[PDB]
Amino acid sequence: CPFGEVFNATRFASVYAWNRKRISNCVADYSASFSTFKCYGVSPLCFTNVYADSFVIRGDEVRQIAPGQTGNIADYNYKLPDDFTGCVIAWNSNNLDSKVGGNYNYLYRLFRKSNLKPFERDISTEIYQAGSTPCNGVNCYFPLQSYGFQPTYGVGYQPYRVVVLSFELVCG
Amino acid sequence: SVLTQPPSVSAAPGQKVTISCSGSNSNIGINYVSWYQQLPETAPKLLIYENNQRPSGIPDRFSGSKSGTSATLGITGLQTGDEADYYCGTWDTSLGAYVFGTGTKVTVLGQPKAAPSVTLFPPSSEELQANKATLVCLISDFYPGAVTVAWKADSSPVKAGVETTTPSKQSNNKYAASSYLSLTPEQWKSHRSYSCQVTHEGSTVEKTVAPT
Amino acid sequence: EVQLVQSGAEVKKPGDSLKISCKGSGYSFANYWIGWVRQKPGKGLEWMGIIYPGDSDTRYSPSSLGQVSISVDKSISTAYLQWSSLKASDTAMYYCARHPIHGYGSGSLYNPDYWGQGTLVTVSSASTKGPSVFPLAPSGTAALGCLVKDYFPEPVTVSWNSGALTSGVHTFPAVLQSSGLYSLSSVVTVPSSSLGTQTYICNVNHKPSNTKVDKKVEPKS
Ligand SMILES: *[C@@H]1O[C@H](CO)[C@@H](O)[C@H](O)[C@H]1NC(C)=O
Repeated sequence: CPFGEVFNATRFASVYAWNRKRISNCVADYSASFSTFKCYGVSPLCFTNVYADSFVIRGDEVRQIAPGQTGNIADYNYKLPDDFTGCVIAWNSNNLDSKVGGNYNYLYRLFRKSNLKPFERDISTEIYQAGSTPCNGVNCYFPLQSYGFQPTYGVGYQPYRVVVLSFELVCG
Repeated sequence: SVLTQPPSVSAAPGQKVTISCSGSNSNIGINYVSWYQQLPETAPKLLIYENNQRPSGIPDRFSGSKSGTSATLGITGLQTGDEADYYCGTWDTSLGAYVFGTGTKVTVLGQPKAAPSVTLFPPSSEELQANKATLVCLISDFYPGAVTVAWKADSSPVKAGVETTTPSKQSNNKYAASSYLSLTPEQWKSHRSYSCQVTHEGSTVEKTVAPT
Repeated sequence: EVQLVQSGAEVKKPGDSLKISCKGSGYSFANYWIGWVRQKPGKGLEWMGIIYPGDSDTRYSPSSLGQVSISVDKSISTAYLQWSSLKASDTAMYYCARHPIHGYGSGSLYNPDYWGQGTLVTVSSASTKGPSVFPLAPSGTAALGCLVKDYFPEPVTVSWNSGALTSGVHTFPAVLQSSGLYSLSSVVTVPSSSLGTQTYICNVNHKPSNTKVDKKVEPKS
């Protein structure tokens, strides 16, 4: 199975534009360079398909990639269902994802009129209407912001790379 | 943030040498160390990666290890072809930059170590009459080919006005270099002596010249 | 085989703009970080920064941010390093190096593997100037010489007594001063007894100024 194409991928998505790679016909394997390896519904089997979801967030937002969490990531960027069967894997990526002047390129959604439903993706760049006045693309705010990752920030504010495997109903 | 290496190591063909590389917890402590070989007048080449892995074509005479915040390169069965600059490197997590070590010159000893022969010329009367003053420190016949040069006025260090060449191989396989101190005629006459001090293999040869 | 072919040697004056090139073949150019390392004549390797060809994302060292600019043309598999105003202090060999990701998860780092042949960038504000030649007076062998001051460009050659004198002759490689001009010395070791009797003349040839100077070197009184 081409799990290598997902874990060892040179470029990762912004969490708001999280990347999904469909895995179909092949076999899985085993995985000390990961700070988080948490499975839900199974434990370290065969399945119809495997989905590999991958993106970058802050270290202290990794708690939010789990069933029934809240926060700007779980609510407005990447939502897991309460009944989720799959594994959540993260690791510190300060070496690849932080830059001297601040890395702008990794963005998150800060504002949204309601919560995402589980596994929903929203790539919208449309101005968020907070107040009564409709917004002429200028109480009118841009909904995406940058993490600006810097190599010197504390572990909590460093970029972590996350891979979510979903198993729907490939053999281990 | 610097990865410090010894400037130079030497041994006989067939002997072993080790090259240390000391850093901090942001670089060698956390991250994979690589070594690069640079033969005279060539591009660097990867010699070791992931602390101790050899690319295809790199002989097992070359070995790497890392312990704490220091890495080591070993070369067994030293051969003529091993004579090169070697640089460690790694990613510095805190800097968000790759860093190369200060570099080590390996000399494969084909003759006895030779201390520099040093000749120190005062400014010519011709140059003093042109309102200039150059002390010329001519350094020859040293092996291996690394020196450091320090200048003294009386017994005080002099940093300003010093230009020193890189060592260069002579036809006899020893090395030449030169060091030039630029003064005003006034500075030259106002001191009892100037000294050129050439350090080689921890030993120093000093020549002195005096306005009279 | 992976190949990194760099642009040809560059001769420029301070204040000139300069873009050097490195073309990657033998691999998918687009999928690999690539970057630049600087080596000043006789100095250590200095990492400058890297670029991801796919989307021109960049990583600079402290020293190199704002000074220099790295760019890509993914369609001709070519990486570029660019100055808008060169200083003399930019004189160096510049190597491009591919930076595969080594390691796995938290151990993942950008890591130089393959290097190009290098691109020599020579930045000087100096023009053709013949040397001023000063005698290095001697005083059972005596050392005497010639100081060859303030010339451009390289090279100078030195002989003694029009080639009649080759033993004891050591002509030293030139220093490059801050001015951009060169100086070098030639010394000959001769019997002290000869100093009364034999004339010693160093023949300094600087073909690029069409200048030959034959300087008599006398013992000092
Ligand atoms: C990532 O790369 C290395 C091979 O160079 C290997 O040790 C590791 O298992 C790879 N991981 C995956 C998940 O394919």
